[PDB]
Amino acid sequence: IAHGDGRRPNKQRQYIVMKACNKHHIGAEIELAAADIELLFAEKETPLD
Amino acid sequence: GSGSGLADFIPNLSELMDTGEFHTLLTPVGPMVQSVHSTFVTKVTSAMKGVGLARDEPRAHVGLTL
Repeated sequence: IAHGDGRRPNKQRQYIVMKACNKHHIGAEIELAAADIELLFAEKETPLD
Repeated sequence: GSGSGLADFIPNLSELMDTGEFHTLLTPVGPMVQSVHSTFVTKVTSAMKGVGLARDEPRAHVGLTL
């Protein structure tokens, strides 16, 4: 906004802003027993099995 | 016993310790898996090269006990 005092005039301006992503990583660890993974494949035998 | 139940098999226990040959005569084999025991003779199945499968408990692994 210009005005009538002794101040210098104002040229038009311009702004340039640079933004960037930030990577994030997540990891969870599961253990599974070897007998558990095995007997999911071994055959049905008896009602207690 | 007092120790002479085993030392009668090796009559060289005094002399293998002097010259130092006793470490050359042992070969480490590995942990037990199964022992089927009789009166005069005991059968022993041990494990080399990895984790031996347990006999009596299924789906199980015999670890080494020290």
